[PDB]
Amino acid sequence: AKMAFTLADRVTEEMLADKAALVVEVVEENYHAAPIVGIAVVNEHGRFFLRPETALADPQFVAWLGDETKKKSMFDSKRAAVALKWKGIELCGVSFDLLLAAYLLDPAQGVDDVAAAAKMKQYEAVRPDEAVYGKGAKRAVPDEPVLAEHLVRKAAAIWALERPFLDELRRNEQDRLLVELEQPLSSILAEMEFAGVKVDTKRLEQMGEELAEQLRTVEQRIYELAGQEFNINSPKQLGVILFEKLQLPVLKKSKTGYSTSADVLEKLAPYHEIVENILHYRQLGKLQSTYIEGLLKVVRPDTKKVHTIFNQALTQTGRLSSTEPNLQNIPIRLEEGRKIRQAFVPSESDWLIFAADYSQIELRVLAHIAEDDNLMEAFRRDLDIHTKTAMDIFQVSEDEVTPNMRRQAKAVNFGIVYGISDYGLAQNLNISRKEAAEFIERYFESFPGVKRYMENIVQEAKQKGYVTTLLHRRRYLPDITSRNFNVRSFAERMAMNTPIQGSAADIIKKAMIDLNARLKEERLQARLLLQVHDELILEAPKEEMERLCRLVPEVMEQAVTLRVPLKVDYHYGSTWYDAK
DNA sequence: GCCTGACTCG
DNA sequence: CGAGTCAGGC
Ligand SMILES: OC[C@H]1O[C@@](CO)(O[C@H]2O[C@H](CO)[C@@H](O)[C@H](O)[C@H]2O)[C@@H](O)[C@@H]1O
Repeated sequence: AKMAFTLADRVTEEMLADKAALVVEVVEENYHAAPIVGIAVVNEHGRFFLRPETALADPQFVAWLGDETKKKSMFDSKRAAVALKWKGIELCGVSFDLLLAAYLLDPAQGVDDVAAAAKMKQYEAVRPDEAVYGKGAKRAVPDEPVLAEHLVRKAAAIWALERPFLDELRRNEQDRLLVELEQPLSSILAEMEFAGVKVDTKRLEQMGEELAEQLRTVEQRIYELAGQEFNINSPKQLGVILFEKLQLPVLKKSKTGYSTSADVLEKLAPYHEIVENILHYRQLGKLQSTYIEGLLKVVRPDTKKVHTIFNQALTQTGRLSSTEPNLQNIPIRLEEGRKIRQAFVPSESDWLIFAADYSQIELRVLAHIAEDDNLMEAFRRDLDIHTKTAMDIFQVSEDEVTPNMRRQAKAVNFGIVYGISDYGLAQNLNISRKEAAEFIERYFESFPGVKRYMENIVQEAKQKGYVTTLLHRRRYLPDITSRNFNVRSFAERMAMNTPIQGSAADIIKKAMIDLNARLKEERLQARLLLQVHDELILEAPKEEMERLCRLVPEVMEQAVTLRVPLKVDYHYGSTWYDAK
């Protein structure tokens, strides 16, 4: 059954109402330098479909888009705006992003189109996108008539659904979160994505040749030791060589076969020389295949930059995600791997790279919400939390605490943050469940408030059906009452874990809002590039480094006021590698 | 076209 | 506990 709409051949003064539901269709998954297949407006005067060539040539339309005084309602506006920036066009005045409104209501729904968002309010008038454009190889843009109806139907939805969603967000006390946090942050992400991060490709290609060389050296050693050749990247194949051919012990079996995960390979090391080499191989293979090669083919030959997409509405906790490529997971922990970060340089000559990161933010978040006295005091004095923890559970003095002790006390801390599993803590520290429990038991004695919180958060999450972060983000946990022990336990952990991970998310996001404003006031050329959950990265002129040092941490540290101080450590340098 | 297994970062 | 990317197997 048709929907009435005008397939325009020219822009009109009634298409430019000061409030409209706007659709700008980008079908490309990666919207950087990707085409715009159609436009559609819906407002008090009617519904119109515009062809991009027509719309995006006209001053009145292009002016309306950019006009902040004209209000747009959209679904996934960041997509559009970033896409428009690649054509030299500002998209402003967007005052309601439906995708964001759905994500806040229930992160679990996996809302990723207008239909998905729509179904949530018993609106079935619009088809899903996967339905219209197909999937994979046969994926295609249909003929104008089919397309035009669809775009209008989404616009129609967005128009119809705005008020209803905003009503709910209100009821939840999430109206401010959407309007004053998630929506603005979206603008900033759009600037960060479009800005991109400059890559020194020749550096990487050099590293490529080096890594390649060592691989052939290492791999060849394996065939020598293995007594034959085989595909080392094949789990099944390797398993045959190790567990059958060389007769090593089977310490763990994966669901489909044998586990060759590093943790296992470590224990097998003493038995045969080959195990150590496979480990060396994997890290060398990983750096090469993913971080050197995978990185190279996602650089635009024009800008010589990498432009990631930050998925803002995907995570269950309120965190961000990074894709094509994921810049949130570039190796740091191991030095050989870390040097890859050398290929990440400033955009403009005589500029530097700046990094600002929170110190133990998740644990600071815990002290506040949990109201543990021993935790707050520790942080108020700015102690090393892992040593302190270590001191309390072993009943020792700093002098007594040894590196192994700190490593363990740390595990408990990350465990305590990640929900509490003896299985997990034992698996992690390589010990018996009965042990991990004695640790956890002694922990709760050291921090009775942190215990009390874990109890209450599970009980509230049961009584309410969800848990809320510091800003009023939400995660529904229906398996909290499940009769299955395992299923119930996972939700239990999430119950405890989510207000931490999400509140840490909330703060960094708030920081960014404040950070942008400040950068604007000071008229600094310093710009945000990346965010990695607990840290931000900028690039500014060498001349600005001294003011940033005073500004960036303060704004981060002042984002919110907790019962403990926030602590921001910073670093700058020529390359990303040198920001540390 | 998906799933798996291993490994990368917070 | 969150995420994402590659190879191989199917
Ligand atoms: O543009 C990000 C936005 O798009 C969604 C779909 O609504 O995800 C699509 O695009 C992502 C980035 O290109 C892909 O990772 C994903 O596969 C694709 O569905 C949302 O998830 C996201 O908020």
